[PDB]
Amino acid sequence: WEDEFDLENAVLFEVAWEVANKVGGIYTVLQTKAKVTGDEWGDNYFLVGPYTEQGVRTQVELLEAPTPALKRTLDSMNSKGCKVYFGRWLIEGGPLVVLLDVGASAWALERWKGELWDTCNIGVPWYDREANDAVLFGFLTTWFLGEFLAQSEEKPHVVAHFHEWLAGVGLCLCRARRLPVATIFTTHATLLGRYLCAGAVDFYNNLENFNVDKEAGERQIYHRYCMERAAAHCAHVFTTVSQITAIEAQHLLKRKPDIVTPNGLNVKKFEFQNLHAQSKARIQEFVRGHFYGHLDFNLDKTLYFFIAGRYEFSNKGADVFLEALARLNYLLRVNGSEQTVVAFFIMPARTNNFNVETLKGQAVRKQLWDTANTVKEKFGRKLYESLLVGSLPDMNKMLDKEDFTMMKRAIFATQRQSFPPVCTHNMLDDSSDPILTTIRRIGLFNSSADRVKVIFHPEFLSSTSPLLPVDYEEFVRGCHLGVFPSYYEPWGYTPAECTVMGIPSISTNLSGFGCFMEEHIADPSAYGIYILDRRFRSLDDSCSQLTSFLYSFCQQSRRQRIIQRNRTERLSDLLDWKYLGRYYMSARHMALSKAFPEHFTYEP
Amino acid sequence: PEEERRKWEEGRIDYMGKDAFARIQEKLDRFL
Repeated sequence: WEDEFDLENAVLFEVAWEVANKVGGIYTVLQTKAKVTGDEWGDNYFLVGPYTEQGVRTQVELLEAPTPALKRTLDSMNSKGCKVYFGRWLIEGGPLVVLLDVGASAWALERWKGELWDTCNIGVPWYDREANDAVLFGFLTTWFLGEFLAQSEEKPHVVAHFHEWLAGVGLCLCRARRLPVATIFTTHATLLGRYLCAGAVDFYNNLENFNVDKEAGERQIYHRYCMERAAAHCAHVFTTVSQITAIEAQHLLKRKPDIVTPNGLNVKKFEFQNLHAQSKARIQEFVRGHFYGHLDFNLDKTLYFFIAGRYEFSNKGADVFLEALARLNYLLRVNGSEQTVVAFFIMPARTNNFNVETLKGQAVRKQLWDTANTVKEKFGRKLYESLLVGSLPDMNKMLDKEDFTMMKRAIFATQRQSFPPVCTHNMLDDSSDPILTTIRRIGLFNSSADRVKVIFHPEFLSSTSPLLPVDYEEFVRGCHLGVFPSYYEPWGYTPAECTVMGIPSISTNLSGFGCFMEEHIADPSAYGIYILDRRFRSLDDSCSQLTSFLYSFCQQSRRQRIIQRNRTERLSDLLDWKYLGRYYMSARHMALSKAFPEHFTYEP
Repeated sequence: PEEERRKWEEGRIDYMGKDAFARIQEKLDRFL
């Protein structure tokens, strides 16, 4: 937005446990949003966070505060028993960060807990180190905000935006001290949602039939749920990153969010067909190496699907992907479609080292490539010489005995009897792995009859990997489709990266990204986004619909695939922070309107 | 009357008992 709003003396503090502390996905959200928030708030934008030695040592450049009230606040809090650091976060925008050492202020924790009893009726056990750190951080942030307001010679308007339950106890304390502060609360994931969905008792179907206190008591996380609910209740403005998480919060936190604030990206033109061509060529080389001695299928009609992210079988919907892969294999075999589908499972697991068959295949492909280049180069040299002389070359003589010997060595190298391995690594738990168990149960063994090959790479893609020395970026640029049929995904960062990169993707309406694209696009499938109806369908129906999506993608021609990919490359403008920051702007404006109705007015 | 705060420690909390969230909301709303 380009709204005309008053922020002349207003100051914004964005409180988050992940500021200069990468312990989740909110770190990238804050890092990317810092630029667009700075371009609007100037030097009145601060990022409260926790003090970590590693984070400061690698990311924070300690500075001297720029306003006298800020020096007075830091000095008072440092001489009153705490240790507070002021610095600049070394990212785009270089936002000023107010880091707090929670451990150095632990000596008051007991007394502070008493305060939490006297205002909020919230108690925390001693053994919850994470919750006690949250309490310390919240008390430190509240004290910082109060001291900053006290030391200001002219009292400004403070907007405190707390992220997640870790930072929300500060919101509870701020609302319990009548501080002139506009408090916003953003939940990037409801706390009980992960545990309830992990129970596999139809989390989304029974959202209105849950006993939140009973479930928390079963999980022994009642204090955490209570403090997040208090943060959501007390906030002037309650926002969420998605509509599905908004429903989760309406039914679990018992408050309907005021705005939904989707996560965005710093899209930077990371065209899209040169990179796709190069990455597809490298993926083809990897597939040639892996399937050496079994390359009986056309590689010009091979489609590369992929799924990535954290290795959560049920949550990421990898079981649905595998079942749909088996059904699609049957569909391709029965219909005689000469299409081949190579499905990559890039999901890190606990692995020992690289498989012997996979390394041997890569070495065999390298040897074949070297042999082919050598023979081709000397053939071209002899051909050029013959053409210069003016004679039509005789191919029965342009190969000397050395070429035949080395080609025979290559042919003997390619000889192989076993089938290509499903997994490229040695899994420490072959029996305990859900992906391998499902693959061996459904019958996808990379045989010649199978039209669907499966490659499970249980490690992060890096350029230092001997197998496939390309990062996640460049690897998935060369894939045709990304399938993310997730069940519990509050926003979904892998599908969003995939869409920004220009690759058509399959998401669900139970993910935040899927809901976002569903509500922002008239016909998502035209643009390359396929949304599964996982919220109103049984899992068998979800697998059938995913199979239909995959078969429809396979039945597309090259022309339709290119057109769809062009539309997907168009789509990336929706996912930038330039468009998606207006939701945060609106949330801050409602917070200012609610906390200071006399000075600020908001028109929704 | 700090007996309930003793129960709040160590996770010995009766979720639907005396320390239910209704009283938490009441005390929050009173000082809001």
